[PDB]
Amino acid sequence: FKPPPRPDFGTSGRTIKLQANFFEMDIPKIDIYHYELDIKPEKCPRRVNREIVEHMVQHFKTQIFGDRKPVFDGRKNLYTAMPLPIGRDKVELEVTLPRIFKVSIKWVSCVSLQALHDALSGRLVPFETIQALDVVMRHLPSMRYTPVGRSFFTASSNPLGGGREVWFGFHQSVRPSLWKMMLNIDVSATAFYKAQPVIEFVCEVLDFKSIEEQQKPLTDSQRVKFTKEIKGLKVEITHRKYRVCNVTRRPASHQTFPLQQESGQTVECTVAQYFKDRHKLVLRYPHLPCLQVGQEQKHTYLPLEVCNIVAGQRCIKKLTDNQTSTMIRATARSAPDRQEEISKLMRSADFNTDPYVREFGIMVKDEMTDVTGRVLQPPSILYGGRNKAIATPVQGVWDMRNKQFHTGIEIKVWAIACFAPQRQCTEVHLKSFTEQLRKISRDAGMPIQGQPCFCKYAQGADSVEPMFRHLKNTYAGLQLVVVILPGKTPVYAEVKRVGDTVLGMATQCVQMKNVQRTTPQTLSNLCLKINVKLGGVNNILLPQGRPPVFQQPVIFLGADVTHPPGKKPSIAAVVGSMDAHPNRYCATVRVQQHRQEIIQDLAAMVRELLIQFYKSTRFKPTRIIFYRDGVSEGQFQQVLHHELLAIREACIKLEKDYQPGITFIVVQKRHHTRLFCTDKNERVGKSGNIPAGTTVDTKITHPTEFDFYLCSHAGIQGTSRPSHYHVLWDDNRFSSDELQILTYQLCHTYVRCTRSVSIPAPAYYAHLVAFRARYHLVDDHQALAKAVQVHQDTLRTMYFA
RNA sequence: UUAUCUAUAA
Ligand SMILES: [Mg+2]
Repeated sequence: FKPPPRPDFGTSGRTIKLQANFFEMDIPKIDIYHYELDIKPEKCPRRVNREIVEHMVQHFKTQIFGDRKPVFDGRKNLYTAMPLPIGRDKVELEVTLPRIFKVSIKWVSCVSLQALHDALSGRLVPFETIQALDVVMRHLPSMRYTPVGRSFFTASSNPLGGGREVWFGFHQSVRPSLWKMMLNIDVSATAFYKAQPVIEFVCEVLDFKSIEEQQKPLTDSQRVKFTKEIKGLKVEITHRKYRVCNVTRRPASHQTFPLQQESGQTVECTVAQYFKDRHKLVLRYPHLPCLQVGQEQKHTYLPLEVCNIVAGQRCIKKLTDNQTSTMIRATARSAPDRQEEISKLMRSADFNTDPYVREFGIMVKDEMTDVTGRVLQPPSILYGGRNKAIATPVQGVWDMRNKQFHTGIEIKVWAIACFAPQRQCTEVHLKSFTEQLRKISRDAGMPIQGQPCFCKYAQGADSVEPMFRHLKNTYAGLQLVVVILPGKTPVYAEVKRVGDTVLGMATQCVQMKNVQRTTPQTLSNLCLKINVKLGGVNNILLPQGRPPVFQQPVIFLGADVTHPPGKKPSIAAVVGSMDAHPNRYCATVRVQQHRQEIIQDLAAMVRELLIQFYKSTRFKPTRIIFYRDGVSEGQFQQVLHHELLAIREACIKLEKDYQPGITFIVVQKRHHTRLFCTDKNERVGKSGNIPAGTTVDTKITHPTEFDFYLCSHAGIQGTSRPSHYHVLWDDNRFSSDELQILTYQLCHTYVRCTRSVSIPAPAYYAHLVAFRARYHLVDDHQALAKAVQVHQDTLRTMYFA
């Protein structure tokens, strides 16, 4: 129900000077006065509400507001530094924008900043005081810029193509820490739609240099693709803003709507004819479809050539792989560069001269908060083979030179299925690919003996299943099927569907480009995946170098939900460790309500995993460590309540007497906390990021509760994101050190690479499982749940790697 | 689909 208090502060690891993008706030101990606004109409967007309030204050300066500078959240909440002269009697006013709005205002409450001050000093926090402050800090930026969630953006020019742009901006949030309010400031970038004529948008989306080419009506594929892009976007009439709900199938010349004549009789009129009569405009592109806008009942159709994409619309739909890359490149920058850009932003913002921030007596320090971090020692990684070598991670990285798998699978029989045309992937490549792959495999401790028992070409996803059917029936003890692919193909989804859910055969895909040109590291990394799919153990944590939680049987869980890019379900995935290393993880997966973050059927999934744990280890875990992927800030209270109880329920419906301690940990990567090295000698790599294993549980952390930051990974590009961990529940009474080290060591058990990853393997695996479930669904609730279900032989292994 | 990190999420 309520999160546990911080048990202690960590002492493990060597100290390191850090700077966080948290700026200390000096806040008065006054009382803010909270007024409620009811504006009619009641569903105008926040910007309209803000200008209504802006004009309202200036208009009623004489008798109401005077010299005061109130702040406003854009909805119903308005705050003042000192009380307005109306006591508590509601007041009805009328505001005029260039049209009329009835605005009532009644005093509702006071917000004590003193109540916050001591909430920051024991007294185990008022969310409403934090919200009031938040409204003060972001009142001026809300008028000045384009707000998006907790961020602000403006147009600077930076195209991603396909009618999209990169706008730069910043995140802003007011955050509690011990003995201070903090202002979290980070630079940000996000995708926006270009403000352009829809015609040009059609060109960029359909790759037209000129609308003049394509002088004919769109194909069906052209049309609906254009539909998916513009659908839901707002357009404006050059001639009034509208919401596009659909694109017509018919061209403007033949698309019709019911038009009532003066006789009262309605007749079907074409869009082209209507615009010719009513607006005296002859359509230049009548062969193109129309935009359906507003309520569908209204039959409102707009020609493309009279519409512009409305400025300031953030792109939410998934970017193409190239759009993503261009965005990554344009936004990525080293830790020092980011640290400087934040500084510039602080100078530029200049919060101390902000009238509203001044009005409420607030002050913001221009220096980044100094924080002492602790670089935890990494675990040793025990390999096997003849050598039994131990790897010592350096900078969150290690390798397999002169090392062999803990338990390497001795592969004897295996097949190859190449879906690339031999025109590009001749038998030359396959046999050299095989030769190089085996030498690396020999060295890896997972030796592939003998040439592949089977190697054929094939094409089309239509041929996967029968080809796979053939293989399992004709080759005894067939261990692996190496599939080769061209590029992005639906064959992949089919290969995984048949392989994971139907026949239960281990399949390893690889692209044609990688087939042609093989490097040892790429091959070695490919062997990492292959070995675990066949039930091998690449490596394990050094058993003696483990936290004491492993003293008694324990299961490690990872949970996450992947959401669709309407009417498609979200997919919940929960993985569970099946041994004491811990290496092997069993997956559970559930389809559920569209965009529901809460794992509905979690109790059944935990039950299932506890059974499998017992079946694998003959032990019932005395402790359940639950790493839950990040959740929306309101949803924390919702998630904790349903899912913590679901976990308890699983234990009880298993046995009345079964009651293991649960540790519920939310792991967040989606925040804007950035940590920088104070001393340049501590910078790692070209990106100059903090070293792997850096842990912060002081200064910027929660005043009462048990949370910490842990940057477990090496920062390769841009600025690192230290994963935030928040313990919402802990029966096991973990110390700070043991939990932090446990978490850090679990980040070294990720089998797809010999590096410490940014989150613990369980959480990462959960994401892989949920993501793999999408591909299983590519081909009605009963059917979907079934299509997601994995083959029971496959369920043993980590097929998702 | 070798892999981590990385910016979003009328
Ligand atoms: Mg998630």
